[PDB]
Amino acid sequence: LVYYEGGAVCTHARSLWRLEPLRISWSGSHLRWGQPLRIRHVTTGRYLALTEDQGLVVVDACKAHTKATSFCFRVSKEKLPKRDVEGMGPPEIKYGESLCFVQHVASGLWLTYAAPDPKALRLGVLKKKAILHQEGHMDDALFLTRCQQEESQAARMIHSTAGLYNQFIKGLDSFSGKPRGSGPPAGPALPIEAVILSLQDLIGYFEPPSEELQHEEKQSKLRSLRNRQSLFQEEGMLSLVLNCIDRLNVYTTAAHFAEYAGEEAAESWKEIVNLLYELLASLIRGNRANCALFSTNLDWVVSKLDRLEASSGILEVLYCVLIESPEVLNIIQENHIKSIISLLDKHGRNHKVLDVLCSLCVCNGVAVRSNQDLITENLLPGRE
Amino acid sequence: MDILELSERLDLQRFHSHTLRLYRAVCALGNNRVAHALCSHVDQAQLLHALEDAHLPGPLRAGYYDLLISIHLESACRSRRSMLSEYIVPLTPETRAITLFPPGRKGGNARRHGLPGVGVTTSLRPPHHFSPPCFVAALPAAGVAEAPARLSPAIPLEALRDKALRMLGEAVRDGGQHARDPVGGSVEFQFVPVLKLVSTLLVMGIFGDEDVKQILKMIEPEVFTEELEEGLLQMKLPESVKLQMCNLLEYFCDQELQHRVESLAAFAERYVDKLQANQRSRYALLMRAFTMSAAETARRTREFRSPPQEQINMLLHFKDEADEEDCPLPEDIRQDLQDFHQDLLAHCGIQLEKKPQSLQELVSHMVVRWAQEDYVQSPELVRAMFSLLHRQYDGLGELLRALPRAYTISPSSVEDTMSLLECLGQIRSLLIVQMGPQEENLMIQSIGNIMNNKVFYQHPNLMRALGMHETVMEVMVNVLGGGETKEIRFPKMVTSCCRFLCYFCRISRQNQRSMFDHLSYLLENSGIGLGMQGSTPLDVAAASVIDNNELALALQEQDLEKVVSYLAGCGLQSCPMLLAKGYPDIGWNPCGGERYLDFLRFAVFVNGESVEENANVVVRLLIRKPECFGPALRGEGGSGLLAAIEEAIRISEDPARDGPGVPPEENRVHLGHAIMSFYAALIDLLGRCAPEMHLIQAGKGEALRIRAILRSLVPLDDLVGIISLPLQIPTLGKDGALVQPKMSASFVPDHKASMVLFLDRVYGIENQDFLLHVLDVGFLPDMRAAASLDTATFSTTEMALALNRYLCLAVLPLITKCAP
Amino acid sequence: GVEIETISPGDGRTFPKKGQTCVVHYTGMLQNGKKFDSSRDRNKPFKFRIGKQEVIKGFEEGAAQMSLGQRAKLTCTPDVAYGATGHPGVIPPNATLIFDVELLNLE
Amino acid sequence: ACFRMTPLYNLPTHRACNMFLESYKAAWILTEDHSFEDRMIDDLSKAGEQEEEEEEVEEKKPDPLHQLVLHFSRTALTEKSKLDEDYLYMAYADIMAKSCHLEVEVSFEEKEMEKQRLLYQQSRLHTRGAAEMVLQMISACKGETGAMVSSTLKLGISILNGGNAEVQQKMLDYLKDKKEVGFFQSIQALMQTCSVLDLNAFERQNKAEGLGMVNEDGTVINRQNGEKVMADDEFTQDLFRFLQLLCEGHNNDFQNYLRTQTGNTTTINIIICTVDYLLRLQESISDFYWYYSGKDVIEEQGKRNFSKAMSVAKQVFNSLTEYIQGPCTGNQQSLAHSRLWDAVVGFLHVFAHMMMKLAQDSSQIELLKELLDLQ
Repeated sequence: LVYYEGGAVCTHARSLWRLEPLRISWSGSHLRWGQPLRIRHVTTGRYLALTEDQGLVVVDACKAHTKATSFCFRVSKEKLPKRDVEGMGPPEIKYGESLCFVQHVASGLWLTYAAPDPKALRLGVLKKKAILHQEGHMDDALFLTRCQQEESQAARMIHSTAGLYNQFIKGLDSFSGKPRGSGPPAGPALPIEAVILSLQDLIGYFEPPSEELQHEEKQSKLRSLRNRQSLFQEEGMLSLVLNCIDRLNVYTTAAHFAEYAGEEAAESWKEIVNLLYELLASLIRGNRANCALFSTNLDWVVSKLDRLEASSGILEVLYCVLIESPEVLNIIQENHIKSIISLLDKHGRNHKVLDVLCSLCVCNGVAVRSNQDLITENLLPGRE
Repeated sequence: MDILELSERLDLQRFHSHTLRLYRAVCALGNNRVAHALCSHVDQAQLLHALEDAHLPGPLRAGYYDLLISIHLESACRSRRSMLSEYIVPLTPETRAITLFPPGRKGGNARRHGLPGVGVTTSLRPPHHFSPPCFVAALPAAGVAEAPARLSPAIPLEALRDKALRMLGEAVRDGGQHARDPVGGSVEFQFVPVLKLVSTLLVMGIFGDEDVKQILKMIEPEVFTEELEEGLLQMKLPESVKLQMCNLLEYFCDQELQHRVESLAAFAERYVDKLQANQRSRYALLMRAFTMSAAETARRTREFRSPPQEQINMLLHFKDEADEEDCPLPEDIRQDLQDFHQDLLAHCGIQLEKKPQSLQELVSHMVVRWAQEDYVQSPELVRAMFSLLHRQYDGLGELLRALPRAYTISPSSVEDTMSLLECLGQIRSLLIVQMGPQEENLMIQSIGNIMNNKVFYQHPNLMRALGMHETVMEVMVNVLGGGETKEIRFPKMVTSCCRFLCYFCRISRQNQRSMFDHLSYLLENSGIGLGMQGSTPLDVAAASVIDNNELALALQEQDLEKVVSYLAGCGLQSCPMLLAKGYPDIGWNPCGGERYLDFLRFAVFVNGESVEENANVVVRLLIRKPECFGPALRGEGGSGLLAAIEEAIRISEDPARDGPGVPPEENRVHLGHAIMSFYAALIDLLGRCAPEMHLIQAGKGEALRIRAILRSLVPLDDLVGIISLPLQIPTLGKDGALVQPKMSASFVPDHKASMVLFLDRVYGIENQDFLLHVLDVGFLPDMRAAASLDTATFSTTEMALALNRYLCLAVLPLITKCAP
Repeated sequence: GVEIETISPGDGRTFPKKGQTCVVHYTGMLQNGKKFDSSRDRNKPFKFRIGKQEVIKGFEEGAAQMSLGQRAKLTCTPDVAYGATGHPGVIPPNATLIFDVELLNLE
Repeated sequence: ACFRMTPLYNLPTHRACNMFLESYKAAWILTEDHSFEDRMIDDLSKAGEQEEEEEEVEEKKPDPLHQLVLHFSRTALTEKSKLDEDYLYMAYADIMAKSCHLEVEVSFEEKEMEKQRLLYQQSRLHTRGAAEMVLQMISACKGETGAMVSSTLKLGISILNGGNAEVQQKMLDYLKDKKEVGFFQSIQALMQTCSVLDLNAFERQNKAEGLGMVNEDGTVINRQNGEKVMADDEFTQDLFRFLQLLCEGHNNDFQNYLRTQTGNTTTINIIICTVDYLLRLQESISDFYWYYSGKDVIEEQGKRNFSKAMSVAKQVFNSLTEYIQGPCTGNQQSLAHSRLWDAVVGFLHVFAHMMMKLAQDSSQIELLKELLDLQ
C-alpha cells in the first residue's frame, strides 16, 4: 500500500520509483504528458495497480496486465495521445519544478491522499494512505527529484540479493530435519556458488577505504559507506543475514551438516559462515545507529562466541560493536564477561581479546565502573 | 624469563604491551578502588626499577610509564587540572607581597620578566589525597556503596621528582651526543614517556622552585639564565615529542597568567584601601562644606547617594583625560593606576635582538620556526601549536577571558572554601563516569556539605562563577538521557539534586536568572520525570521562574507551546508505569498533566496578580488544543465537568479501581483523587489566567474576549454545584478512634478553593441574591462545619487545618471585599 | 587457625602487648606460591596499631604470638582471613595466606 | 535606600575588591585598543630560511598559514553530526577577518593605492585556501546558527570586500567540481531561521523597562540586559552582504548558478527563497506600523527598532539589485513569477501612510531620512 510520508523515511531505499514505458525500443526517450508508462518500485520489483479488493496497491510483475498498471502524466485535470517517435524526443518535464499530475488513464481516476485520520494517526506518524480517487483534491501535485546514480545502483542489489537468500533459507529449513543418511538430498539444490560469489562481491562492496588515501577523499568514501550500510539495514539485510547465521548454526561440524544437506554441499559450510561474519563486520563497522541494534539481542552473539569454525570473524564483529555503542556496555552482565574470559583461557594468548576488554572498560571517554570491577574481579586475583 | 628478551620475543611483546594497556583501562578515570588493587600485581619497586632500564623495549617502556601515571597520578592530576581554571585569592600578606615584576633596575616600564613557575602562588588549590597501599588491613565493616571512596595509592614523590629530574638530565646530555642507539630503541620512545612524567609532575606542583629553575635550564638554558649543554629546543625532535613539548610550554604559559591575576588582586588590595580612605575623608570634609557652598553639594554628594558600583565606576572614570571632572581622586592616586596599567601591559608584552630574552617572544619564535621547518603531520600538534601562538600574541584577551573566574575572599573562611572545593572535585569527577550506587551516595553527601557551607550562601556570585549549578545539571541530563524512554533508576539522587537546584534558585535573583537561561534545555528531559515524586526538573523549572515579573514576561512562546504539547500527550495517553503496576487504564494521565498545570500556574501568576501576556497565550494554546481539557469539556461528545466529578469521587471512595487492586509505596496513586486534582489545577490555572478587574472595568477590547472565552468554557451551575459538594468529616467514636480521612485519597478543600479563585477572578460577585445563593449552599456548610470542628480533639487534625487555610485564604477574603 | 614458625631468632622475651604500635616488614604469599604483597618493595615499615582491629584477626593473633626481632612464618586460614568474600581485585575467596613477617622494631 | 545605605568606605575589603576588578576591566581592559592582526599574518606568511636545502620540487614547502587553514579544513571535513565550537577558530578567523579591511576630498590616483593594497592582503589570504575553508565551514554548519558560522561569514565578507572577481571564480570552481548539496541547503536553512519583527516580544520588553528594576549588588541605571528583538540582526545584515559580494561585479556565471544548480542532484532556488524571506520581513515591519495608529508619537525603542530593522531591508534590496543587474534574464523571469510584487505593495502602503506620520513632527527627521533612501 502506497503512503505519503514526511521526514527521514524517504531518503532511504523504500522511496525510489523507476519510470518504465511500454516501448522496448527508445524507452530512454524524453517524457510526454499523457503517455502510457508503468511505475515500478526498485526494491520490491512490483508495479502500481488498481486492484479489485484493496483499491490502489502494488502487484507482482506476473499480473501487470497493462490495464491497471498504466499511468499518464499531465499538467492539469481537464479531459483531453501522440505517436511514439524512434528518437530522443522533445524536452518537456523539469527536475525540481514543473508539478505533475499522474492519471490512471485506463480508469481515469486520480491518485490522492485519503482525508480521514483515525486514532492511530491522531498523534502518531503522519502517513497519508493515497487512494486512486475519482476526482481527487487540489494540492496533490508532485515534484520529481533525482537520486544519485550510486544509491540507484545500490538499490537493485537489495532486490536481487534478498530473493537469493529467501531461496537459501527455504532450502535450509527444508532439510533442517530429515537426515539424508546415505541417500539423496531433500529437494532442489541450493544456489551455493552464486551465494558464495554474492558474498564475495558484497564484502568488497563494503571494504573500508585505505588509510594511504588523502583525508577528504577518505571522508567522502565514509559518506558513501555510511549511506550504504544504513540503506541495507533499512531494507532489512541485517535481519536477513542474522537469519542466515541462525539457520547455519544448527550444525556443529561439517559432517553433521552433510548428514542433512549433502556431501557436495558440506565443503562450502565453513567458507560461507566466514563470509557471513565478515559481511556483518563490514555492515556494522562505523555506524552508531546500525551498531545500536544489538542491544536487544546481545546474548545471541555471546551464545555463538564458543563456536570454533568461524571464531576470528565473530570476535572481530564483537570488537566492532563494542568499540562503537556505549549502551551495549550498559547491557553487559557478568555471564558475558565470564564468556570473554573463557575465550582467553580457551583460544590461547590472543592479544585481540585484551582489546575487547579494553573496549569494555571505557567507551567514547566515559568509565563504566560496573564493568571495570567485574573484569578485575574475574581476572586479576587468580594470577594464572 | 628476562623481560629484556621481549625485545626479541615480539609475539609475546605485543600481548604484554596490550596487557599494560588493559591495566590502564581498568584503572582509567579515577577508579581508585581498582587502582589500589593493581598495586598487588605491579609493585612500586618494579615501577621504579623499570623507569631506568635502558635496554627495555620501546612500547613496554612507554606502557610502563603511562601505567605508573594512571595508577598514581591521574586522579589528583585531573582534579588539580580542573581547579587550575579558577583563581580564588585570599586577603593575606603573602598575597600582598605578589608583584607583577620582580624588583630590579633594568628598565622603568618593565624590568626582566619573572621566571615562569618561580615564585609564590597564593591561589586556592585543595590538598592532594593519598593512601598507603597496604592490603593486610581488615575488611571494613561498611558495606558496598556506603564506605567513603579510596584515595589515590601513595608513592614517594620528592624522591620520584629527583629521579625524574636526573632522568631528564641523562636524556638531555645523551641527545646531543647523536648516538645511534637511543634509549628504548627510538628517540620518541626515549624522550616522550619521560616528558609525559615531567608534565604530570608540573601539573601536580610537586616541583620546588630550584627544580623548576633546572627544568627551564634543561629545556633552554641561555634564555632562562638569571642575573653538550644544548637544550631541548634545537635537537630537531620528531613530531610526537613536540606534542609533549608544547604541553610543557603551555603549563608555564598558564603560570604568568595566574601570576598576573594574583598581582592584580594584590594591587586591588592595596589600591582599594586608599580609595575607601580618601572617600571617607572626602565625606567628612563634604559634611562641613555647607559653610561655603550651596545646592551644588547635591551633585557632590550624589556619589554618596549612589550605589557603590557606579561610585567606583565614576572613581575609575578618568582614563582618557576627557572625563576627569567627575573624578575626585588626587593626582598621585590617579597616577598610580596608570602606572600599574603601564607595567601591566608591559608584562602582557604590548608596549616597550637575536637573544629571545623572555618566554612570550621566545615561544612565538619557536612556533614559527617549527611551522616553517616542515608541513606538520599531526593535527593535534598543529591545533595545540597555534593555540599557544594565539595565547602569546593576545596577552590581554586571555586575561580578559580569565577575570570572570577571579574572586577575592577574606582569609577567615578559606578552610570553608576548601571543604566546598573537595565536593566540587567530586561533582566535577562525576561528569566522565556512568552513575552507580556508590557514586549516588557520594553526590548526596557532596551536596549535603554544600548546603551546610555558609560561604555557599555568603558569596553566591562566586558559586555562579564556578558554575556548579551547570555541573549538577549535566549529571541529571546524563541520568535522564540514560534510559529516558523506559524509567529512571537511581531517582534518590535525582530528586536530591532537584531539591538542591531549587535551593540555589532561592539564593538570589541573578543566581535564579542564570539558572533560568537553561530553562528550555530542562523541558525535554522532564518528559519522563513525572514517574518519580519529590522533586523533578519541572519543579526546578517552576522555581526557576517563581515570582519574577521580568521573567514570566520574558518566558518565550516556544517554551510554553512545548509544555502544552507535552500536556497534550499526557492528556491523550495513559501512564505506562502505572499501567504496569496493576492500576486500571484511562485514556489520559491525571498526575502528569497536573504537574504541568502546577508549572503553568507558576508560569502565569506573579506576586498575587495575573500576567495578561502569558495568560492570553496559554489559553490560546489550550483552545487550539482542546484535548488538553481532557475527556470532559472536550467538545463533540464530551460530558460536562459537573458530570465528570461524581464518578471520580465514587472511584476514589470505592476500592479495586482507585488503585491497583493487588501509603504502601508512601506515594501510592489514587486515580479519582488524581483526576479531580487535575481538574482543580485546570480550573485554578484558568482562574489565575483571568484578566484583572481594572482592565475589565476599563473594558479593554481583547481583554473582554478572553473573559468571554473562559465563561463560554466553564458554566456557573458546575461552579456552584462542585463548590457545594459535601466533605468527609472527622468524628469521635469507636473506642475514641478519631476517624480521619486520608488527604491523599479523599476530597480536599483546596480543590474547592481553586474554583472559588476562578469565580472571583472570572465571574465575581455582582448581585446580593446570587451572593446569598452561593453562601447558603456552598459556604455556610463550610463555616458551620469549621466552627463545630473547632475543638481541641479535632482542631489540630489535617482536615481541620485544611479548612482553616481554605476559609482564611479563599472564602473569607472573598466575603470581606463583597461585604457592602 | 594460625600457626607460626621461627625463622630468624631475635629476643624471645619482649612480647608485643597492648599499648605500643607494632612496626613490621612483611611479605605476603599465595598458598599456591605466588608473591603478591610485601613491605620492602615499598621500602617502608608497615606500622599498625594493635587491638584496634585495623588488620585481619589472623595476622593480629600471629603478631601477638611473635617477639621482637623474631622473623616468623605466619599461616592465616581463610576463617581468620578474608574468607568467603576475599579482598576484591587482589585475593580470591577461600585461600590460606602465608606471611614472612619480620617484627623489626617496637617503636 | 540611597539616603540610608552603606557608604562605600564601610564595605568589606573582599567585596569592594570584587566589584573593583569587574569595574576596572570594563573601564580599562575592555576599552583598550591593540591591533596585532597584521603582525600576526606578516609573521606567519614568510618562508624563513629554507633556501639552503633547495629540493627538486618547485612546491613552496613551508607555509604556516596554509597549514593552519588546511588543518581547519581537515576538521571541517569530519563525518560529524553536529558542528562543535572552537575558541581558536573564533580567534584566528576573527584575526584574519580583521586583517584585510584596515579602514576632505581625496583624489583617485591615491585611492587606487589603498584598494590595490586591500586586494594584496586579500590575495595573501585566499591564495592559501582560506577561500575554500570558508566554503566547507558553511557546508558543515548544516544551517545551524551560531557564533562560529557568524565569524565564518565575517571572514567571507572580509575577503570578498571590493567585489573580488577571481575570488568569486575560485568560489564557483570549488562548487562546480565538488557538486556539494548541503552548502545551499545550509544557506536556505540559515536564511529561513533569520528573525523578523514581533509585537509580543516588543511590548513585553516595554513592560520590563516599565518595572525599572534594581539588583541586590548595588544598582545599575537602565541596563542593556538581553535583547529579544533583532538579536541576530547583524547576522542577517552580513548574510545578505555576503551574497551581494559574491554576486558583485555582475557575475552572470554565478547568478545563474544561484537560480539553478546545473551539476547538483537537487536544485535549490536562492532567489525565490530570498523573496520569501523579504515577504516575512514585509509582514513584520508592516504589522509594526499596524501597531502605531492610536499612538501618535514614536518613542525610543520604536525608533531604535525601525533603525536596525530597516537596515535589513536596505541590505536585502541591495542584494536583489546585485542579483538582477547585468542583466540576468532567468532571474528576471523568476522575480516576474515570484511573490515580490505583493511584497512591493505592502512596502508601498507602509511608506505611504508612515511618512505622513513622520511628516507630522520634526522629532523623527532622522528615521524619515533613512526611510527616504530605503524606498
